[PDB]
Amino acid sequence: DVLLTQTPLSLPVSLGDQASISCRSSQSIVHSNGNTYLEWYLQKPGQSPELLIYKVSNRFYGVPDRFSGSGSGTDFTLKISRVEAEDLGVYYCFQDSHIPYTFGGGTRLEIKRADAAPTVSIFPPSSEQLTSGGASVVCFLNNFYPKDINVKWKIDGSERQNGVLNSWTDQDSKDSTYSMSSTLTLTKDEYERHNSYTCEATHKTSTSPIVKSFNRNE
Amino acid sequence: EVQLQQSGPELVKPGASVKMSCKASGYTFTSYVIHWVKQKPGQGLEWIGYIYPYNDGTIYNEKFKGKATLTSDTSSSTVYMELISLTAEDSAVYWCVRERDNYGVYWGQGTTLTVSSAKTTPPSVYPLAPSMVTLGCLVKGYFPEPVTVTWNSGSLSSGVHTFPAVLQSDLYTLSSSVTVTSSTWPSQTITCNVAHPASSTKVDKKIVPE
Repeated sequence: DVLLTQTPLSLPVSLGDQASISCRSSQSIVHSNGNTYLEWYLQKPGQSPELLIYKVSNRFYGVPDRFSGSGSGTDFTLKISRVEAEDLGVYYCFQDSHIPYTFGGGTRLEIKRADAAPTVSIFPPSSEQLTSGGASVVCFLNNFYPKDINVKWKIDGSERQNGVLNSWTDQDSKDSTYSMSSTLTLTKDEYERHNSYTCEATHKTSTSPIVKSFNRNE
Repeated sequence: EVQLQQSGPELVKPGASVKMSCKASGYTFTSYVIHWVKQKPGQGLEWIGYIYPYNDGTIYNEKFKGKATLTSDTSSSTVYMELISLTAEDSAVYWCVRERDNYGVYWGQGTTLTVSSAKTTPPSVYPLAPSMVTLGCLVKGYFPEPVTVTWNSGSLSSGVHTFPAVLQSDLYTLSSSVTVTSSTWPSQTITCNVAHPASSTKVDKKIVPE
């Protein structure tokens, strides 16, 4: 088969700057009719891939003119002249010159922007869940930048690692931030044995956290 | 306008078969080829094969020969992909894709197949209640993926963060947050709607001050 290899695997790029992604085919992909059927797609999270460029260098109608394609032989290049926030996602090259049709491995375009502190929100177990005998403490850390941020929990002032699960959204297509949820799951029994519950956010750069707390007795 | 409507998600046990569908409209059905593409986490995108409804001719990626079979029914303008001898390796999102023309490219909305011996479990949905205030919805302990979370039936869409599910003790859990002006809550209702296709359950959980 034709192997398509993309460089780089991830491309951090400042908003407004230019970006360039390359795609190398392991063999020739000139179809027997003289054309080179190499396409570029952008896949946003949850969406189907959107066609950007076809036959190496032809911009598909409807596609913004900041996108362009070029290449010859076995090296093909997608360029974005001025990256916008809506341009984040995973870019794929794709060839349908030779069976089997094949995709590159994808390049994730990541927007670089200014630091942003998270908006942090803490939620005790709902009455509904406690009535069912469970106890989850939920902490949202929303719209921050950069993506690397750590969460630590404290119960009655002591650090707590048991029962913590974290999840991150993909980078936001409007403000280029990240968001994260941290969920502390305990038995209701253990939850009712303690009073203070703290969600603490630290960046890897700074030692100053952002904290949110609640006290069960209130 | 050209549209391709795929069948809904499916939970299927290993060793079974499954037939997924792709209903086409808005063009002469027999004049364009339809492709299928597999999208499995950590394996990018893979082209499976195509069928030409004009003559029911097929071409397959060698990888899927003896696994996938494409068929066409002209009366209903529908293409099917059947997968046999199912394993966990077959769990994926499957796309059907019509040959491209000038007025857009034509991908279906995707079908999420989960191949698992585990039974369906509906989510338990809990309200997360306490300028811009943040409310939430905890969607706990369901199987399989996916679930569909919206707020106020989808009319509340900006300021929403719905997080990827994490697997914990063989069940998935996610949460969703929404941020709205205090001048609108609780004076106006805020509800998270959680729809789980495998169990055909939909919950509307109103968020009420504690």
